[PDB]
Amino acid sequence: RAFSQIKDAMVFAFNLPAIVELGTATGFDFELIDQAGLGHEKLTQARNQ
Amino acid sequence: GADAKTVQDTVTQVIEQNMNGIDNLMYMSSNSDSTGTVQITLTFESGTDA
Amino acid sequence: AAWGGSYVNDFIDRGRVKKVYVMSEAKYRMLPDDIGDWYVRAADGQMVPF
Repeated sequence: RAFSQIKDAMVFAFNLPAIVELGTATGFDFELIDQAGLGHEKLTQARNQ
Repeated sequence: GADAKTVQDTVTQVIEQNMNGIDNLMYMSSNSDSTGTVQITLTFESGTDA
Repeated sequence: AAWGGSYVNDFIDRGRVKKVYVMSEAKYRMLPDDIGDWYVRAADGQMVPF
């Protein structure tokens, strides 16, 4: 509440999961990969896409 | 003295190409920071001998 | 470097690091007379045949 709006930079306050390092409720950690050598610029914008 | 592209292209890849023949490998993931450091994490089949 | 070739440095191909060698052309390290074909420069500054 305080540190979301009131700063020029984003600041969190959080609790690590109970299950220390595995499987936080609803969701995923997706990995987007270059597998043919297109470009950091190109892949970066693909992440943007 | 290194930046990121110095780090991936001098060390990260020299290493990730020799990482042949590791038992029960699931995935490999590496940071190449502009602080000059590189960190490569290989996660293994749950419970293969550490 | 001539007859064996030389591992000198690496380069970055299409985003994968690869080796860089330099050796004699085919036709200049085949038959014993090719020994005569090469020169090394001395301290006195001239080219010297083998």
